[PDB]
Amino acid sequence: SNIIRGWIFGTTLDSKTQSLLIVNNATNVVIKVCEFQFCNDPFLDVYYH
Amino acid sequence: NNLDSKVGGNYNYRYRLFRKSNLKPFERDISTEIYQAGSKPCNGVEGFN
Amino acid sequence: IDGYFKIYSKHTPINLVRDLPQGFSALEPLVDLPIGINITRFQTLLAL
Ligand SMILES: *[C@@H]1O[C@H](CO)[C@@H](O[C@@H]2O[C@H](CO)[C@@H](O)[C@H](O)[C@H]2NC(C)=O)[C@H](O)[C@H]1NC(C)=O
Ligand SMILES: *[C@@H]1O[C@H](CO)[C@@H](O[C@@H]2O[C@H](CO)[C@@H](O)[C@H](O)[C@H]2NC(C)=O)[C@H](O)[C@H]1NC(C)=O
Repeated sequence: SNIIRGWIFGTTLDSKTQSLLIVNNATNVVIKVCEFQFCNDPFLDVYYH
Repeated sequence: NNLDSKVGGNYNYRYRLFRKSNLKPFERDISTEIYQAGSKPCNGVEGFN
Repeated sequence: IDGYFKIYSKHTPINLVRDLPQGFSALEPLVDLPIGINITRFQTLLAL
């Protein structure tokens, strides 16, 4: 039933350096390599609303 | 010269002058953060050496 | 490796109870992309 979605990879994860995003939905993938600011425990859930 | 030079100097062009370790092949370090030349730890934005 | 990041994968159905199953097979490569970034850490994403 496809609970798993994607992965995150980096060195510092803190926008002082670049880091990379991998994600999935019903079929598609994006990969992106910005200086992402994340959080303590971010994720993607089913954002139904 | 004939397209990238400027009479006031084309100081848009910048390069890294200091690094802890020499980079790996095809690495790209975008960090603008401070470097230490004196033995003291340095914080924020400036220091002696 | 040296300017590239690359991914390999496989899928199989099984009926083993509660563990990573036995048997054998190998992963096919699915993509490569030059991110050039230094990497040291990672995480995985799941939905409610
Ligand atoms: C999976 O996610 C992507 C976006 O992350 C969706 O792609 C967009 O879909 C709409 C409608 O087809 C387009 O207007 C956008 O241009 C698409 N973006 C890109 C980058 O192509 C995609 O529709 C999602 N799929 C499902 C079924 O949820
Ligand atoms: C890739 O990123 C890692 C993590 O920032 C770097 O590892 C650090 O290296 C410096 C200098 O040797 C040390 O101060 C840190 O203690 C190291 N941390 C870890 C987790 O080992 C690594 O040097 C970077 N690689 C390159 C080629 O710049």
